Amino acid sequence: XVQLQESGGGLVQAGDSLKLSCEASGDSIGTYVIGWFRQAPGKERIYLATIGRNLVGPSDFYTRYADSVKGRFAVSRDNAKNTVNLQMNSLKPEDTAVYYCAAKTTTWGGNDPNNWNYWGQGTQVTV
Ligand SMILES: Nc1nc(N)nc(Nc2cc(S(=O)(=O)O)cc3cc(S(=O)(=O)O)c(/N=N/c4ccccc4S(=O)(=O)O)c(O)c23)n1
Repeated sequence: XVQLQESGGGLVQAGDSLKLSCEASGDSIGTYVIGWFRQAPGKERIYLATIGRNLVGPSDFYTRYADSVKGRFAVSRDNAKNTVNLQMNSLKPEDTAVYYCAAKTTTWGGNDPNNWNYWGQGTQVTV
């Protein structure tokens, strides 16, 4: 079990970038696959990206992005600081929503929010 907390959100100007952070407590974030989601008022949480626990090469961790943000958002992992980040670029009014980070240990089902075990409270992002 791990507790997650997002930070770095808030009012942002369209065209600019924003770096969101997800900090873990109670356990090592390195033991969990971390995912990012976003939710518009009244809608469901939609999958954004995944960063795996392990590598796919000498330096890179496994990563995956929804087509909606592939190439525009970048997920990264900093286990030493028990944190995982999400660099969001060229933000626009369409990106306004509460962003969440979640965790699980499985290697499948990232798209469905119901497959994730723990969630942060979320951070509002307004552009
Ligand atoms: N090293 C390695 N090599 C290959 N081929 N694949 C992996 N996959 C993976 C390794 C690890 S890890 O812990 O070692 O880092 C985590 C993973 C987490 C998820 S997710 O469901 O949470 O998004 C995942 N989903 N994929 C998909 C989900 C939906 C559609 C397509 C994929 S795909 O397999 O990438 O193509 C993985 O495959 C993972 N890892």
